[PDB]
Amino acid sequence: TQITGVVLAAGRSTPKQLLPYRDTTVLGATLDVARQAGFDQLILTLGGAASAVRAAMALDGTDVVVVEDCAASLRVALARVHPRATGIVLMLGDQPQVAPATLRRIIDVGPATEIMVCRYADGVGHPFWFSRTVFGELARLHGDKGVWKLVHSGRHPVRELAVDGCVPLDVDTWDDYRRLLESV
Ligand SMILES: [Mn+2]
Repeated sequence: TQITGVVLAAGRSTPKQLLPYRDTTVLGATLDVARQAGFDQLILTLGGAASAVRAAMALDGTDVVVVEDCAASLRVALARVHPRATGIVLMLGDQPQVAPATLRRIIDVGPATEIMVCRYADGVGHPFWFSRTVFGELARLHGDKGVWKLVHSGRHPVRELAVDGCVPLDVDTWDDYRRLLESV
C-alpha cells in the first residue's frame, strides 16, 4: 500500500506562496516539511501564481497540478493519486509550521481511520487524513473551502490525533504573515 501527501497551494493572495520565511519562502518551507515525512507520492496544487512559483523554486519530485482562480483544487489533485494509495494526508501551502513529527504520526495511525484530524490546544487543525472511501465525497465538494464542514460532520467517524501546542498559522493576511515572522 501507499500514502500520498497533497499540498493545497492554489489560494489567491506578490503571491502569498512566495513571501520570504526562514531563508526560503512560505510555500518552500511547507514543501520542505512535506518532503521529510516519507510520502510515496507528493502532489502540489497551484493557481494563478503557478508560473511565478515554478520560476522561483525547484519542484523536483512533486506532481504539480494547476487550476484557475476557493477553487476546487483538491478534486483535480485526487485524479493524480496513485491507485495503490489507501488515502491522502492533506496539508495547506500556507501552513509552514506543521511539524514533520506530526506528519509521521498521522501517516502511522491515519490509515486505520476513515477521517483523521489533529486536535491542538486551541482546536482542530491540519494535517488531515482522508481514506479512499471518502474520495468521492471530497470530489463533490464545491471547492477546497468545503473540507472544514466535512471534518466536523457526524456522518463519518472522524478520529483525532493529539498534538501539543496550538494550530499552525494559516497565512492569508498581512497580519497572519506578521504573526508568522514573529515566532522564531
Ligand atoms: Mn489560507
